[PDB]
This record gives sequence, C-alpha cells and structure tokens, in this order.
Amino acid sequence: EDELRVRHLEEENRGIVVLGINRAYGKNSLSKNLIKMLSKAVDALKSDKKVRTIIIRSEVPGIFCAGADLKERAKMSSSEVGPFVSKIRAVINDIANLPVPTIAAIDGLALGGGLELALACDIRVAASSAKMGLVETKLAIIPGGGGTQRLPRAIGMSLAKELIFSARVLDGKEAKAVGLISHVLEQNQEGDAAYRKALDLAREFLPQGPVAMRVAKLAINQGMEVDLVTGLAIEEACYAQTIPTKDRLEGLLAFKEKRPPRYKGE
Amino acid sequence: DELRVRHLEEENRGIVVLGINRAYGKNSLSKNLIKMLSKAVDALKSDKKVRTIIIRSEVPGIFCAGADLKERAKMSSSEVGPFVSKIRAVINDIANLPVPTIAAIDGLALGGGLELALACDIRVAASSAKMGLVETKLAIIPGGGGTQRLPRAIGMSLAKELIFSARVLDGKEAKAVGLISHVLEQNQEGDAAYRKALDLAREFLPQGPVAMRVAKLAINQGMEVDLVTGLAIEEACYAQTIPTKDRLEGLLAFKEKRPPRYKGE
Amino acid sequence: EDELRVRHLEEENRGIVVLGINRAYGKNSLSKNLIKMLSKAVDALKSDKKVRTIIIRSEVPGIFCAGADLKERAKMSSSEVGPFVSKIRAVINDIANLPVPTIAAIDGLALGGGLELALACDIRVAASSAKMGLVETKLAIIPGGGGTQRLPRAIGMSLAKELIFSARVLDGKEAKAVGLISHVLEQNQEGDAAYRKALDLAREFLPQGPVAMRVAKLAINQGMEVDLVTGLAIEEACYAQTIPTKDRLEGLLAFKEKRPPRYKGE
Amino acid sequence: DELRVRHLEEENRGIVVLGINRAYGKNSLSKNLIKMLSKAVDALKSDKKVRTIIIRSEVPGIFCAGADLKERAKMSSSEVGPFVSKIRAVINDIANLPVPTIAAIDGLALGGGLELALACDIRVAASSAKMGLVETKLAIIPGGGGTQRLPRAIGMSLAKELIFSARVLDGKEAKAVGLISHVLEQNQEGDAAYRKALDLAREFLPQGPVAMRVAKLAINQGMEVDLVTGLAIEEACYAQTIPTKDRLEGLLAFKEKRPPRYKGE
Amino acid sequence: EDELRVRHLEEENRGIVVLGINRAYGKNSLSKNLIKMLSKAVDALKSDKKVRTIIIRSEVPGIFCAGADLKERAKMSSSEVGPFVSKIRAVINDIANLPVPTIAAIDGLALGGGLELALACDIRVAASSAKMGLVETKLAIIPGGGGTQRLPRAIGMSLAKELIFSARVLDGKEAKAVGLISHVLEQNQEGDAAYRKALDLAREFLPQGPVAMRVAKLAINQGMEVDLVTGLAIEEACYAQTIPTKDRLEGLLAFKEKRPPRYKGE
Amino acid sequence: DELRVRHLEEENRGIVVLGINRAYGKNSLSKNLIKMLSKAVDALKSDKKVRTIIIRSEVPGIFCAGADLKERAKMSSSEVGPFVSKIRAVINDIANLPVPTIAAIDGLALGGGLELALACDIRVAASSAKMGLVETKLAIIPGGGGTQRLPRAIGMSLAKELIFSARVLDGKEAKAVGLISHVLEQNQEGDAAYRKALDLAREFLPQGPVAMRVAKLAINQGMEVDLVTGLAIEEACYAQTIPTKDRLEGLLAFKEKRPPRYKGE
Repeated sequence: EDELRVRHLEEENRGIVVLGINRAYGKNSLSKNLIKMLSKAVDALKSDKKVRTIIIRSEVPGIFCAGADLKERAKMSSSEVGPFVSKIRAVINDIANLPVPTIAAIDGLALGGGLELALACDIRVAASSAKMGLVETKLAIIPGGGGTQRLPRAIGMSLAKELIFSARVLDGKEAKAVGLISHVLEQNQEGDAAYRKALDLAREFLPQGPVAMRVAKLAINQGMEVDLVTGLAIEEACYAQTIPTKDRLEGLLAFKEKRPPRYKGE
Repeated sequence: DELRVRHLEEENRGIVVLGINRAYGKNSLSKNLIKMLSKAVDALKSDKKVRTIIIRSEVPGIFCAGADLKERAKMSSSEVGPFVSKIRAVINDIANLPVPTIAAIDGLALGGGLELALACDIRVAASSAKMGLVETKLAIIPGGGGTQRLPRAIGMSLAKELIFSARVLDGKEAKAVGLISHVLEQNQEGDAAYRKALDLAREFLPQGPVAMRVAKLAINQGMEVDLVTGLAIEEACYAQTIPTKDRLEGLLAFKEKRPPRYKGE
Repeated sequence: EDELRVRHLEEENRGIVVLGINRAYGKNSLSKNLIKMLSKAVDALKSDKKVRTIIIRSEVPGIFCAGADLKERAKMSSSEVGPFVSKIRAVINDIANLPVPTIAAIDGLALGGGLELALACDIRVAASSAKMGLVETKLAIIPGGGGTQRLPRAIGMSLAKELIFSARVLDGKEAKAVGLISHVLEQNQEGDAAYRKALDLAREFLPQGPVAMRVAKLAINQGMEVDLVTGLAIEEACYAQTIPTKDRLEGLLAFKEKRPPRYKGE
Repeated sequence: DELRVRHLEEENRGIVVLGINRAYGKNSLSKNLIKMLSKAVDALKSDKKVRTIIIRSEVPGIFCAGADLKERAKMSSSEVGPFVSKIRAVINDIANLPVPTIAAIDGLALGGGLELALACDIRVAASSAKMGLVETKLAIIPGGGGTQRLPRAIGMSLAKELIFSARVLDGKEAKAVGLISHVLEQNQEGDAAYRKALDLAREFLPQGPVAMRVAKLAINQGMEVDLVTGLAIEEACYAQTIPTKDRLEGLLAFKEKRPPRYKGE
Repeated sequence: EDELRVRHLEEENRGIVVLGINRAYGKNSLSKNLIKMLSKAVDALKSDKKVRTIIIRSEVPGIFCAGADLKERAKMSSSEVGPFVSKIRAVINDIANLPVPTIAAIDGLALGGGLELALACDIRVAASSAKMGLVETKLAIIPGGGGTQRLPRAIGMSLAKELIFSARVLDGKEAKAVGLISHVLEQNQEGDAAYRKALDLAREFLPQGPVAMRVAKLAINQGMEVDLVTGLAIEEACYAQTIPTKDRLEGLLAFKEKRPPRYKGE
Repeated sequence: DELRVRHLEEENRGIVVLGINRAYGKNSLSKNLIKMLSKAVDALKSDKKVRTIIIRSEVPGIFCAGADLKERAKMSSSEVGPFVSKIRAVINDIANLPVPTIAAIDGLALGGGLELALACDIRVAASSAKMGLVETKLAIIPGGGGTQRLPRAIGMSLAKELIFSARVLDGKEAKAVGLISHVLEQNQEGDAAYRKALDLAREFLPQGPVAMRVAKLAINQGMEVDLVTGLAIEEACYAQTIPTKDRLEGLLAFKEKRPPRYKGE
C-alpha cells in the first residue's frame, strides 16, 4: 500500500535493508493496514538470510511514528480495542526478535507505538530536535506496545516510571541523557541526520560473521531474561553454533594471510 | 503522631504526605514508628482518591537514620531477625503502594531510611543531603530491601562498592550514580527536596487514576520476570483500562479539544 | 608458577591477596596452563578464611589480559574448542563467585576473556589509556567467557549490543562513560595507577565485618538473578547469618563506647 | 482437504475440530500441512464463537507421525534449523490458543505428532494408540518443544528415560505415566478418543467464555514464573471478568436458581 | 467473635495449634469479618514462637469452607469486588507463608476460597466423602484465591485446567487419586476424621528441631519458585542458620549417647 | 580404593560405573570420599567414550547414609557449612554429568545418599531398600540439594511431609510417590537395582551420543526457566546436532533398512 517501503541497499550498504514508514496523511500512525504490511514485511525478513542489519525509519521529515491511530480507535468497540492493541504489541515483539542487528533512526516525532517500535530495535539514534515519549496515561490508558516492559529495561525503573507517570515527552538531548538513545545527532538540511548515522553505524556491522552476529544477538536477548547461570548455558549453546562454521576458519585464516575476511555466513 | 498523614487540597488535592516526625530518635525506625507506618501504608492502600504519595521528614536535616539502635541493644538475638523482617515487610508494602510514590530526601537517610526511599518510585534529594547503607561497618547487612533495591536502581557494581565500603554520599553524588532522579540546592527552610517533590507530584494528578495504577503494576511486576511474561502482564493491565469511563473521557476530551475530567473509573 | 603469582599482603593491607598475571611473552593470554593455574588459585582462595578482598591485576605494563590465546586455539580441533572455551567460562564464573569483594585493576589491554575476567569482578578500575573490548564478531565467533551475559547486565543491553556487534574497543575514558568501569584515572610513569587505586579502595573494605561482607555479596549477586520477592527472602537468610556472630555484638559495643570495632570474622 | 476445520452444530455447537487427513503419508508434518495448519491456528486465535478446540486425525490408526522424513532428506542443514523452528513455532501457537484444547490420540503419535499433542491442554488416547519421541535414535532431539513440554507434563525423570531410550508407549502406559488424562478402549470406527474428547468439550461449553480464556492465560503464564508474580497475573486476569455482563448473569442466574446463559461479554 | 477460634493444644499435642472455622449459617464462607478475624489470627501466629504445627479445619461437620460469600458479593459494586478478592488472595498467601508446617483437615465441602485456603496449607488431609473443587467458571469468573496458581502446581497443569474448565467437583477419593490431597480416609461418626488424622500426622513433626523445620520450609517454598541453582543457594543460607544452633549439637549428642533428642528451638 | 571407577565393555561398552566401597563407614560422605568422588566426576566430564553412568554401592544392603556423623562432630562451627557446600557442590556436579545417569539403590540411602540419587537422571531401587532425608530429626536440614531436588521430583506437599516427618521409605513407597522410576525385588546377589540399571542403561547405548548430550542439556536447563526461553534452549541444542555426521548416518541407516552406527561427531 506504499505506506511501508522495504529497500535492500546496494554497493557499500549491501547487507543492510531499510524499512521506511511513509504515511504523512496519518503522521505515520499505526493504522490497521500499516501493521499488516509491517507484520508482513517483518515475517519476511525473519527468513531472509542475506540481510545483515535492519534500519527502521520514516520517509516523512519531522515524524517517525505518532503511535496508534486515535481516529480509527474511536470507532472500535470495547471488545475490539484489546485485540487490536495486542496485535500492535505482537508485531513490535516480532521486531525485537528479528535475527540481525536492528537500528531505529528517529528524525521526528515518536510516541506510543512509535517509540515502542523503536524500543524493540537493538539501538536507537535521533536528531536533537526529535520528540518522543509515552503519553498513554494522559488518555487514561497505558503503553500497550511493550513500553511498560522495554522502557524500564532500557532507562531503568525509576526514570521509566517518571516518564510514564507524567506522560512527559523528551527531545533528542534529553533522551540521550536518560539513556533512551545511544547517539544524538544534529538534524541536517534534509531532516535525516539520524537515518544517516544509522546507515554509518550499520556499515560497522557488515564486516562481521553473519552467523556469529545472530547467535550473539540470541545469547544477549534470551540471557538477559533468565538467571545468569542459565544465561551462561545459553551463551555456550550459541557459541557452539559458531564452531562448525567456515567463517570461524575463514577468520583465523584471514589474519594469517593478513587480509579482510570474506565471511559468507557459512 | 510521630507519623503525620495529610491529604493536601486545592491545586495539590490528590497528594498525600507521609511525614516522619521523631526528632527525638532522629526519625529512627522504632517499634512504634514501624507500627504506625504500617497502618498508614495499609490504609492508603484502600484510599480511592489518592493519586500520589510523598514520603518526607518534618525534621530539618534528617530524613530517617535507619533502625533505632537503642532498641536493638535491648533486643535478644531471637528477636532481631523477626524485627528486621517486620521492617523489610513494611518497606516492601510501601514499594507496592498503588499510586506513584516520591521520596523527598532533605536530610540524613541511612539504612532503613535510604531503603524506605528506594521503595519509593522516585527519589529527590537536596545537595547537602547525606544517604547510604553502612550496615557492614556494624558487622551486619541492609535488611530493609537494600541488598535488593540498591543494585536494581544503580547497578550491581556501584551498589556493591557502596555496601562493601559502607560509604555515605551527598545529594550531588547520589544524582551522579542515579540513586535519585532530582537533585537541588537546599533552601533556607530546609525543605528543598519536598517542594520539588510536590511540583513533580502535581504533574501526575492530571492522568487517568486507573491507568496510573495498573501502569505501575505492569512495571513493578514486569521487571521481575522475563520480558515475554512482562508483555502478558502489560496486556492484562491494559485490558483493565478499556472498559473504563475515563478511557472514553480521554478520547472525548481529545475530540472536544479540552482537558480531560478523569474520575478513576 | 611465575605465570600466576598470589601475594597475600599484610599489616595495613592484611586481608588483601593479589592475583597477578605474568605471561608477558604471550600478552597474558588465557593459555591452557594459565587457566589451570587460575582455576586452582581461585578454588584455593574460594575457601581461604583470612581473605577479606581480592584484586586481579597484571605485572606486565600496558597489558592486562589479551584474552584467549589465538595460537593454542589454532592447534585445536572443532570437537575441542567448545570444551576449552567452556572451561574458561567456568573459571571466570568461579571468580565471580568468590566469597569476598573483588576488584579488577586494569592498567593495560583487556580483550575477550580478559575483559570478561574483569566483568566477573565486583569493581572495575582502569587507566584512561587502557583499551578494552569484545572483538569476537570480527573473527566470526562470540564472547565465550560470559561476555554475552555480563556486558549487557553491566552497561545495559543496547550499548552492550553495539560494542559486540561492531567489535569496538574502548579506552578507560569511554569505558567510564558507558559505565563499564567505576573508577578511571590517568596512568602514572609506573603504569600501575589502576592497581594503586584498586588497592586504596580495598583498604576501605578492611574495617567492615567479614561475615557481613560475604553474605552481603551473596544476597546482592543471588538476588539480582531472581524476582525481587525472592531476593528479599535471600536477603533475610543472609542477614540471619550475621545475627548470632560475635562481630555483630562487637559492633554494637564499639558504637556504645564510641570507638573503632575489632572484627574477628565470627 | 488435507486439513479439515469444522464448526460442529447441535449439542456440540461451540466446538471446533481440526482433523488431519493425509493417510497418503501417515499425517507427517510436511511443508504444506504446516502452512495450512498455521493458517488454521492463526484463524482460530480470532474466532469469536469457539469455546473449545479438538485436534484429531481422520485417518484411523494414525494421529501424526511427526516431521516428514522424506522431505527432511532433501534439505541442506542450512534449511533444517529454520523448518524445525517453524514446527516448534506453529506447535507453540497451538499451545496458546485462547480456548480449551483437546488432543484425541486414536493412532500413532510420534515426534512432532506427540509434541503437537503436548501443546494441547488435555490429552485422551485409545489404549492401543502408540506415542513417543524417538528423535535420539536418529541422532537428533525433539525439536517441536518436546524437550520442554514432556518434562513439564510427566516430570524430569520419566521424560528423560523416555527420550534417552526413545521408547514408544501405548495408551495404557501413556496414561500410567501421566502423559494423558483419559484413556479408553478403542472402537470399531477407531475414534473412541475423539468421541471421548467431544463429551469432555461439551462439559466446557456451559462456562463463561471470558473467564475461561483468562483462566487459561492465568494458568499458562503463572506456571512459568514465581508464585508471587503468578498471583498478580491471577488478579489482573480476574479483573477482566469483573466488568462483564456474563459475570452479572452468573449471579443473576444463581439468584433465580436457573442455569446461566453466557454470551461472552 | 467465636466465628474463628484458635486452640493451643497441650499434653501430647503441645506445639500444635488448631485454627477452626465456626461459621455454620454461611457454610464457613469467606466474609469480610471472617477474612479479617482470620488475618489477625494468621498474623499473630506468624510471630508466635512456640508453634510447631498449625492445623486448619472446620468446627462444622460436613463443611470445610464454601469460599466467598455470594450474599456480600451480590451487594458489591464492581469497583469493590477486585479489592475484596485480592484481600482473600493475600490472606490465603500469608497462610501459605506461615513459619511452621500447616495441615488442612478437609471434613466437608471445600469450594473456591475454601479449597484455595487448603491449597495454601502444606499438607491436605480429607475424608473420602468430602467434596472439593473450584467452580468459578460456572459463574463467569476465575479462581481468585490463588487457585489458578496453586492447583496447577499441586496436581499439574493438564489436570488443573480440566478441573477449572469444567468447574468439576471431586470427592475425597477422587482428590487423593489426582494428587490434590495426600491422605484420604473414610469419615467417622464424629465428622472429624480428617482432623483426627491431621492430629496424628502433626504429632510426627513435634520431635524435630523447630528452627530446622522452619528454614526447611523456607528453603522448599522459596527454592521451588526460582531456578535450581539459586535454589541451591537458598538451601545453603538456610542450612547455615542451623549451624550455630544449640539444637544441632543436641542431635549429635543425642545420637552419640544413643537416646531421644531434646530440642528447644535454638 | 573406596571409590571404584570402571569402564565396562563387550555389550556394556560405553557404560561406566561409580562404585562406592566404604563399609567401614556405611559409605558415609567423608571429606576424603567426597574428594575422590569430585575428581572422578570431574574427569568423567571430559571422557569422550562414556555414553551412560551408573552410581552404585559395592557394599550390599547399603547405598549411602549421607555425611559421616563422626567427622562432623569433630568440625567446628566454621568448618560445617564450607564442608556441606562441598557435598552440595559435588552432588550438583553429578547432576550435571554430560550423559544419562542411573542410580541403583540396592540398600539404605539417607541424607547425602538419597540426594546423590536425586542428582541422577533416573532412580532404580529394590523394593526392600530404604531411603529418606532425616535431617530435621538431627535439628538440621537436607544439605545436598534435597530441599530442592526432592520437591521437584515428587511434589512440594509430599516432599514437605517427608522432610518434616523425616520418615524413611522402602522401594515400594518410593515408587508410589514417584521418588524412583523402577522397583524390583532384591535378589540373592543383593544387586537387583544394579542389574536393572545396566539393562536400562543398555537401551541408551545406541542413540546418537551428541543428541543424547544436548538432550539432557535442553531438559535440565528448560525446566528451570520460563517455557518460552525453554524452547529457545531446545532450538540452540537441536542446532548442535544438525552439522554432525551422526544425523546424516541416522537418515542413511533408515534409508538402507539397517541399525544406526553412531559415534559422536
């Protein structure tokens, strides 16, 4: 439906695919269709084995994603609200589980599902003028896209609570100071400084073992949600997966022959 | 009495202040203060109008110096364990208070005192405030949840060092390690943190009471289990806001470009 | 052997035992023998009852521990790498479980197992010029010394992922900003500034009650890996252990007589 | 035609049956049956009327022999991992269906077939039905969630023995070790388990739909976390039934001494 | 008043404390008042020092507890229900946490709260003709006294689901068969068959060391709800508490002098 | 000399037996016996050829009575705990052995004895054999993992009663409460369980050793975390058997209608 565009970058960006929300008419809000195309796209990248890094961004300057579409919501019966929100929550959770490194490039507004979707990404970067927050309580509801879970895990319980309790919106610098994002940027002429940084950062990921990068992501993600000892067991099992791989050997041979490894993800 | 409870009014209505007032014992956690604090906390649990609670001291220069040492000296070994557990219990009840909580540290917060603050959702302290857990200097350990909440709030490393060294920090340092959310210059009235607390509390009053309560649950409960279960807890908590009158007011208020009128239902 | 030295300091520093890696010829890499010696050293202190605090450092300037010895690994078959690496993960985890406070003095390079060895310590102190990181992904593998579990817990999932995905190395300054270390300082002409500071901090731990210090480490370490309610029960059971000790009485007396306590560790 | 999804009527109205019909190849979890199955299970997650789901086979003697060995030999190791995970995935969705699920074992249930059965809430089998996880005899392990659900259903010890030995049990034995709740003697038609599963589902139909679904959520989620968190999950689940019309109907019906008639809301 | 009575058995039962429910006109239902009285009694006993075992039973023949009072519920605005139910769930959990061993003597009907209270006890004993179950789904609600939690734990998930789903009611015999109870016996001419058996069982616990018995309960209850490794640490910290006890040496001494132990709870 | 490590052969090739020979002490866990047990179990972890381990007593009528009371009464406060932790640490190492473990209870198994058995994957015991955890009668509590393994093995309620009453059971009773998986009648040789253990152990020899190892891993680890993470571990483990030569052999043997020839790798 054009609102979502999945691009597979070429040349020096080979290995990086991009997901760009494009829906100005609705401030990139999460409409019933946008999460289907989104869900559709995500399920596809799951299996896509040639991908090495996924960037999520907006093609509408000044806006990343305003969250759920309040308009469509007012037309939903109480017995329909829950199911729809849960759908939002699940598509975002699917994003948090994408096989490869993920980067959310915030160049504009990002509220509710907008920020929540970015919270599902591994790393977040934003212009200093970008605005983001979870303002659900002001509407007598709560973040329904995992924000009640990922925000506290990302910036700490106390700060996440203050933000949700006050439904306060932060700008790039504030977000960076609280830890919400790793890199804060200075918006440029075309309003894509964040996306730009994301591209650069992603390139730093391309030269590594595709198989290593994935199990490493698994070890980190799964292990953080269980006791450390079990977490250690998970690392061992992820590491085991890198042993019978060619890249493991192509890497040891790359340094012998003093040259950039030619990993294949094998 | 040694514990004051007051429901603020007007532009502060919806804020309940728990004020410790035992200048005599430096606000130490005595058997009585603990008994009263417990009643206070359980009552508030049921209160339907409270939208935020502030825990502060009504004695300048002191927040709470932890457990009363004069009493401990008169306790038999078979009494100590149960007593400290009674303390750990109340602190945890305070940690589970329904509405948002804010500790206003304008004085010395040691052991039980600091642990009480750690049980609150947010902490604000004056620059000159001194806080810390120095139990190891006494051959014991934090028994009010400190060994648990401290590492959770500032991280294992920083929390361990503080416990191992039994180091006391000031407001500036606590802000640096993330022990508190807001630090500020103590005013001449000796209630800087308290004032700031009030300004921050007011920022909570406008939100849907139901939403605020289950939002706290989703957070407090979600953090202590795996993310997937947390997401389920989030769904269950959201579910409760859907069939509320406030959720509609929220949408309507938006549609009529006006401030919402939430009633907690 | 001179490979791993164990210094039981005394008088003024009594209670402090230091572990110094001394494999200058191999950048202090975690060789087969070093592991075996390190393991024995740990297990030894694991029960030593005099100890009050352990410090892990290098006696080779500019180098802390380069991590796994890339050389021995070269002479390993795929059916052996796993077991070996798991052996490392086990010793490093043994270090994490030492009964007393542990400090890692970093006055030089800390990569892979080396940085992981430090993460297993309670406190990390380094010189702003010291470099550290987990570069496994560049070689097509992942941190096998517990790094996938300890790096996200110490500096947060997002940054931890960025450092591992990009295989970036940091200096003390950056490590301080990311929260990787708790103390950073300028290197001295002796190249042992971290050690100096580490030793100073260990001294602050000496006056405290020994039994109380150990159960406090158990409570914190253990409670951090289960729901908070259980941690509270764990705190309770750890505290109960200080109740009938002589030290606790000595503590209340010292306070009464307004004097310094004489803790015997019982 | 390979996958029949029927919405029964009459006294069984509210029961949805999913029958695997591929005698062609002993109902093996092939690339196709999987896609169709996933489509089916997904569809059911949103099925507003269903009150209980029964999974059975329409090929006498065979339930589901598990992963398609024929296909497995055609895929490179680079394709194995994914497909096996796809299985584990669809079976996991079956485990989280909103309503009560019943697996009727009237035939051979091996590997994925038995793992599919463990994803259901309740299992019933004919005494002559053979079931098991024999993965080890093929140098692999159960990849349909078997290593997790079997230990959970029958306990560690027994589950390990069954998996270490790759031993196949019969209805009676399966019933002996707890692998199933209901065993009965097979019949001429070869559908005794299915028939029993129907009479079990009918017992479920009369209860309030909402409470039933949230009851399942509370049970499934609470079991995978500490008891305390689980009690909070319970509370949040219970809360969702308070504001329902069915809840008042229940009390209304009790007052009038009549059977309640729940509509979901 | 006497709607709940606490008896401190003496003679050969000294140490045993019977908690009986005497509220016949409401089938020992959990009303505001009984819940309150019950909570105080429970709280009190929680700090009682001479208790060795607590037995919970009904003073009314043919009835244990029919759960919440439908009467009060009918007269209860929705915003009042959630709070009142959590209060039953909380008290039942305090019961689950009592210091010493607890036994539920089911001599009559045990429905909802009643059965849930019984599940909060460590051991359940019931007359063969006793009726027990959770029928909440028949009322469009779910168990709210812990049932969705304690039933699956006690008898397994599959069996727990089927009982809840069909809202089936079992008898003493059928309860023993599914593991809902540990001991089942034919009723007597007094109607206190389960109680008499519970007394005989309670007596078996008396000769043991009070402290050990307690920390043992802590270790079992707490370690069960967390990973085993952490569970093993909780056992360590609980064992530790028996080491400095005088009773520990009594057991040893009593053994040497080949004679019965005389423990005094310290 | 008091602990016999023996690698059987011919028909039993692959099985190794841990023999506790120490009648001059009822096989009590002495600081020295533990020493050896730890070193033997530490080496078995690296043994490539081992496919199954069997812990047995070479002393008839006695399996293991636990820690040696005598040495204990010669230990000061400070030594007890450290020592008991050594028992718990080894028994735990045992529980973590890479391959299947079968405990042959042909005689009295108490305290550390039963706890040593609880650490094995499967427990086989004579009908006359006696086993229990009687620590509470000694004013202490199970210190080899019993407060944890027993409750997970036979249920919380039963485990509580066995530990609270500190009663002893006989093979028959152990069977009905799930404490053991197999019960026999003791023979003239006084080694009934052992024999069963071997027969049972023979059923394991053929399966893929790699699959076997990662199967125990998945089961042991998944049972202690949430189900969802449990499935992840299973995937990660299934992953390890994919690139092996054994898996291919499995598909080949089947194809060529012949028994599988597995050999790790």
